[PDB]
Amino acid sequence: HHHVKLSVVEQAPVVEGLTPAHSLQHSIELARLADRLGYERFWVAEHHAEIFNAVPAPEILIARIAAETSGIRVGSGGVLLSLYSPLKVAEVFRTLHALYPDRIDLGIGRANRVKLPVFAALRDDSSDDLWRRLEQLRAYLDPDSGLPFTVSPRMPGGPALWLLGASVSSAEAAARLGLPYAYAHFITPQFTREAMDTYRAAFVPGPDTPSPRPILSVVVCCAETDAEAQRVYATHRLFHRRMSQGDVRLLPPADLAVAEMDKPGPDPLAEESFEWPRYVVGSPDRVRDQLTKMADATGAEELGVVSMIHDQRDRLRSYRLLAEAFELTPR
Amino acid sequence: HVKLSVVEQAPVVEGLTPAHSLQHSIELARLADRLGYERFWVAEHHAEIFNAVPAPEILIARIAAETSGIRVGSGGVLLSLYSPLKVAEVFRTLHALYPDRIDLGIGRANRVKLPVFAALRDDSSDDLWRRLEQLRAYLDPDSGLPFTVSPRMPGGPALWLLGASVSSAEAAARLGLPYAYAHFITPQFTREAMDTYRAAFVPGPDTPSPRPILSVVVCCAETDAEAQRVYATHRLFHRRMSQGDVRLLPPADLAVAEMDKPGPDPLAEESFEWPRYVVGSPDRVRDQLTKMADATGAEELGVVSMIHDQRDRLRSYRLLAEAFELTPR
Ligand code: NA
Ligand code: NA
Ligand code: NA
Ligand code: NA
Ligand code: NA
Ligand code: NA
Ligand code: NA
Ligand code: NA
Ligand code: NA
Ligand code: NA
Ligand code: NA
Ligand code: NA
Ligand code: NA
Repeated sequence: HHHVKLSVVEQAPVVEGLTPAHSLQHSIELARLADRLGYERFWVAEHHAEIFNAVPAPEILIARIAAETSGIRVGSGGVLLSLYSPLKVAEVFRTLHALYPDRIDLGIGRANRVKLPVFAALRDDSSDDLWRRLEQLRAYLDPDSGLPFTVSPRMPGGPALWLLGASVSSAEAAARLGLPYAYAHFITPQFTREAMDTYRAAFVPGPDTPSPRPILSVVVCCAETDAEAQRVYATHRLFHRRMSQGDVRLLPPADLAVAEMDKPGPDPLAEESFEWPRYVVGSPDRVRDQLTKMADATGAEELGVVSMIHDQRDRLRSYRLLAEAFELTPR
Repeated sequence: HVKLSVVEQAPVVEGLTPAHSLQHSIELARLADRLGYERFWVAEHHAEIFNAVPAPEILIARIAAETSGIRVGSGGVLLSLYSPLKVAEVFRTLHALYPDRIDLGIGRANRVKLPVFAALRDDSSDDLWRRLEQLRAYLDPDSGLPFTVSPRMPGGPALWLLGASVSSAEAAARLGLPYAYAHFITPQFTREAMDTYRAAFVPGPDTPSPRPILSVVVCCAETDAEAQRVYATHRLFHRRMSQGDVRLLPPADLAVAEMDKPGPDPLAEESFEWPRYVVGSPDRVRDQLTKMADATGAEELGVVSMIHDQRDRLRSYRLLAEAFELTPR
């Protein structure tokens, strides 16, 4: 059957015992695996001033990862366009497109979760402002738009524009603008169904996009058995306990996390409830079944698979097992 | 001998496309790495059909993966256009991928066209130096900022100031920065600028002594006659620009024919102590460049080229490495 396709969204977490440089190397390794296994695209997220995420400049990792891979699309998931000149962004992604013809995604995301002093420093001198910037970007990417100057480097075609959101409002905007849309279920699981319904219902065809193109971004923690999956997931659980207490540290090791979560204390992930779990955990069959329900309900063509896994060996396993569960054709 | 480096603006040449230019950059960087060039810098040029790279950071990210010994960096990022924090993050990310191999050369945006500049800015000579001090502070994780500059790793990219004025040389001296002077841009002040940099130098972080580079255009071929043929491209490019004729770099043989006809020859109509562009056989170019390096105290020559044909271009850089006795890697 036409299973849902799988893609990777990489925020490059920094894990206890390692450094941001390890995170970057691990991103490359994951991208090469994802390329070989038949994932559709590999996106790199933008995070600023967080010790636990290694990539504030996705465009730099994109430039590298596209050179290390052949078939997978590579791009941003997403560039925080509110922080930048739309012309600068257009130039950067045109340069990527000129290096990696027709392989580059320009996913654009909201800067609403950037800390205020950091935001102010990145700006160096709003809801609707982003959508305006997004129109400006689309215009800079159209070489016939009648601007008084050229957007270098000019080549036929261009990067594929995507809007990333975690709100019903973003889904309305993506619909209005006729953009492909990726919804972060793992960020706002209370509105996933409504957002994806709204995107599809309100969709107005845009330039290269005659029909809705929905992706669902999900955190998945998959291992051979439910018990092993729960062990790998403990890292994430403890990261949430710790963050709820203002304890900001690198992703903790699984075995340590298992021990901690067996003790009394906050468990924000256990204490909340949505239609679908915020983070999807289990054996290959269990995660496949859960994710397929979610994809059917939302009309998602692909799942953008995010992970918060301490150990690279566990992480690569998760993605390998998922490819097999979704019957991906290798490259 | 003086050391040699490459400064790459990625010209777009008649018959080809910007994508060719980028590929040809990579090819040159691999050759330069093998031949023993010290660093490979990528320049930033906006809204010019004849230069392919508005975002040097993207080509740097690729070229550093394609090479192993040569330093790789910007020559230069137009810092007046950007948040110094964003620039710091971008180059910290490069440093995290390519530890201790990255140069962050910073250049002036005074030659960016005004509507383009306005669009890049999205909303003074001294503003740049202020940004430069902000950038240096963001690159110092002990500077007492209320937040961290990701990704944190030991050390950082090497800051360079690129200039084409005596005032830039004064600023570099004042700030204790390594300095690269664009002789090919402002040949009237090369001697004074390089003298001033050295005389006024105040030691800075990690820079106890002046570290001068001279950036030069070179067009080298096996014989003076072949060099002149390759150089005709550049000559014609200048004739055309003086007439408002903006096109890709022309082919050498066509250019030779055109320059034999009456018409503007801006390069012939000017005169400096040293030629704006250095042209000739290996021996001729070596001798000329060595005089210039001796006079300016340059440790290294940043070699720029405006050559139409990639095989002519690679040849120029191969001949130069041999003439300067570079040790291959
Ligand atoms: Na990673
Ligand atoms: Na960060
Ligand atoms: Na960015
Ligand atoms: Na944004
Ligand atoms: Na593309
Ligand atoms: Na991830
Ligand atoms: Na992970
Ligand atoms: Na080139
Ligand atoms: Na340009
Ligand atoms: Na730049
Ligand atoms: Na500047
Ligand atoms: Na050059
Ligand atoms: Na050239």
